[PDB]
Amino acid sequence: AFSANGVYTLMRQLAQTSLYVDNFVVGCIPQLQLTTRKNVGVIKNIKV
Amino acid sequence: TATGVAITGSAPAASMDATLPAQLPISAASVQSTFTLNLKEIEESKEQVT
Repeated sequence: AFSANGVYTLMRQLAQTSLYVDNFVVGCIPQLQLTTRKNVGVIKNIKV
Repeated sequence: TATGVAITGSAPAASMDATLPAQLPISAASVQSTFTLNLKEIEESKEQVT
């Protein structure tokens, strides 16, 4: 897997069934962390 | 078989051309012939034949 802007993504060209049917794929694997729920503030539901 | 389908095709069925045997038997029969000639008649046949 390469490193497109700090996010690790993996190519893996898939299998072949017909004669002209290449059909690639691509994908990644995320997770987000929010330690120390002290510094966080929200002002939910503004008129907008 | 070489059929025509598409170019977004579906890879058609198998072909497997075949060979066959012939087997031509020989070892049964024969063509023969016999004589059955005596021993006295071959001695007088050097006399009464010109």
